Amino acid sequence: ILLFLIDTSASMNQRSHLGTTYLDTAKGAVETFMKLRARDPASRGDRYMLVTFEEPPYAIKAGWKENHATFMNELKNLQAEGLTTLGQSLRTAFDLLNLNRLVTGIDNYGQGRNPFFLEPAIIITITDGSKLTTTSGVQDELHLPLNSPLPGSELTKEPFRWDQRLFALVLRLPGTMSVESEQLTGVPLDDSAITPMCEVTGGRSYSVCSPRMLNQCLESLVQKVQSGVVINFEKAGPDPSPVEDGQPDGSQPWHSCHKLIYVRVPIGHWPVPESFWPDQNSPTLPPRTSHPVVKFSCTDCEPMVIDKLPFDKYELEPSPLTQFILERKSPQTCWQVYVSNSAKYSELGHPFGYLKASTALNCVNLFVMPYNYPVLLPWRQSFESYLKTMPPYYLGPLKKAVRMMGAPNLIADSMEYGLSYSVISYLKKLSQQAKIESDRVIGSVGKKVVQETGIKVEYTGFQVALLNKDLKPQTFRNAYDIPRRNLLDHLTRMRSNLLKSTRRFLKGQDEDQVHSVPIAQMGNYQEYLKQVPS
Amino acid sequence: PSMHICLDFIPELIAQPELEKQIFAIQLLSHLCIQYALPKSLSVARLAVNVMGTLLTVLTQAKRYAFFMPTLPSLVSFCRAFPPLYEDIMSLLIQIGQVCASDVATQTRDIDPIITRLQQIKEKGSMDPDVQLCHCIERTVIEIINMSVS
Repeated sequence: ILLFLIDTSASMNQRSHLGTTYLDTAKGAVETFMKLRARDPASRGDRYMLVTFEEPPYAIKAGWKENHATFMNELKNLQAEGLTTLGQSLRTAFDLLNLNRLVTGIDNYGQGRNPFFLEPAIIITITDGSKLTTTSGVQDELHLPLNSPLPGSELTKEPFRWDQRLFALVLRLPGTMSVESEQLTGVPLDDSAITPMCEVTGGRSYSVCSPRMLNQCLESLVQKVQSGVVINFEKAGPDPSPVEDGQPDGSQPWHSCHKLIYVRVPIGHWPVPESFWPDQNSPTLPPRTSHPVVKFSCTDCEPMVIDKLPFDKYELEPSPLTQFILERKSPQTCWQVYVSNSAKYSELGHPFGYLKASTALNCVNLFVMPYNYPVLLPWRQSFESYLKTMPPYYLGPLKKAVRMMGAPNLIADSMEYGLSYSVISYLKKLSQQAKIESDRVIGSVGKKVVQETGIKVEYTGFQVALLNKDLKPQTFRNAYDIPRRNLLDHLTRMRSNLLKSTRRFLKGQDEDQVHSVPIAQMGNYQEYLKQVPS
Repeated sequence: PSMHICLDFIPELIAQPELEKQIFAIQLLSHLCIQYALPKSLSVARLAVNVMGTLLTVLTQAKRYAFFMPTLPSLVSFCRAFPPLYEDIMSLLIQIGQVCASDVATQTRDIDPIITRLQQIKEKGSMDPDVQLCHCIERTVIEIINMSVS
């Protein structure tokens, strides 16, 4: 799923050095991105959406239940007229991407946080350089407005989601020559108000300066689409305890890269449950975070973990692997990882996995382990006392693995909270109704706005008409659509047309055809008694 | 004598996206007001003055010239037929005049009608369209003054 955000604002009317405006260059770049992505044999399941800088009823051009034909037709007729309302457009796009999330089961907020339930989405937000306006002045903060929150959105406290990356294109093409071609293989950043918003999600922001640089950035962007598993790392709290082959001193601490969870839907178990201590009676649930604040500690702690535990291959995208490569990729050794923010009743973090590398030393495998592996792996009334340290709802998925061996547990203590189940079906129904109402009025514009609003300065109610583009005057049916110049000739033409008594008469003077004239479409409505047997 | 009924579709003729239809409607209403004097005629004339005043700020120079060249004698006849409209018309004229005062000073000209402010009317060729519009406004104001004074 790819949602292209093209502003089509009035500031996108300035002409480049090639002769076309920035909007035409953006549309051409989108078309070349389409034809480049079509090369990879994986573009048979994705869906394209379009978002412009227009009113909430008119911002979306093609959303759910819209094929490629209507999407291309809407992107073709894009007009650059309006202000640069970036915040409202980003909010509308994020709400559109989060319409079918509370109904299928993604981010249920009650049963862990399953990383194998993915809904990838990439935003391009092709906008102008700077100087965004909000009908009052020029702002320099880019704060997303919060006026009408969706039902069930206060449990994340952030507009974007687990898998929602945000790339940006500014299209800073000069007007005279664009002769800046010193650095060949180098794509700098835009350094604008959208740069922090993009970096928070996990995607960079390109700075287009030349058509060659545009082609380079488009060819570099097609290689950044996969399953979205974005997790945040922190150096705390080990004081860079990497004393293995050298001495530490770094910027590879707050790594917020993605992870490629390739399927073999995705197959996996043992998710990151949450970051708080869930109580048995809690009417209000604390809001989750889109990026989990999980921290790693550099300790050997028996990296050899061999068992019949179901295996996972959530591949990690190499972005800050320099710190690992400095220590020879940690051969035959790993380092634990633990989620912060009160992972248990009374403690600060519980190691639930590690980041052991592969034998090929190519990337990090991201070995996800159970909540507390070094205890259950090595019954004398031990498991009954051990199952009290883990979160309650967490007994859900692990028991499935126990199904591979037997079934000692039951549904006696399989209860998260009596108040968490309530006020959940109503929120899901409200979200479904909102998604249906949004998908219903998605393409039907029905503007019907043509007036001059004649002010005084039949009274207080007059309004002069405006020039209608698609008027289609009926010359043979309506007599008012016949001007004075070609009146007598048109009169004789109408007379001859009425006195001819032909078959299948029409009221159009000369209606040649539409913009498209297909050969197969016209040849299908015919009959040819021939087969060419010879 | 059956022309008064045309008033019943004079406003409908004004609300048209074509400037020629609006100009013809304004001229026809001007002639109907200089011929017939009725309260309905006064209301339609006031509506025409309003829609002409609101069209000054939504038309370009090339269209403003072509729309305000024929429609000034209409204002002259409106003043001749309806005294209470005088002020309004004057105000309107002033506005239009000031607009022309900003159109001539924009681009260089050949006659420079700005210094011609201290000139008098003399009883009774190819030039600039803005200068022609200024001269037409001045002439129509002169005719309105001569009609009201005499």
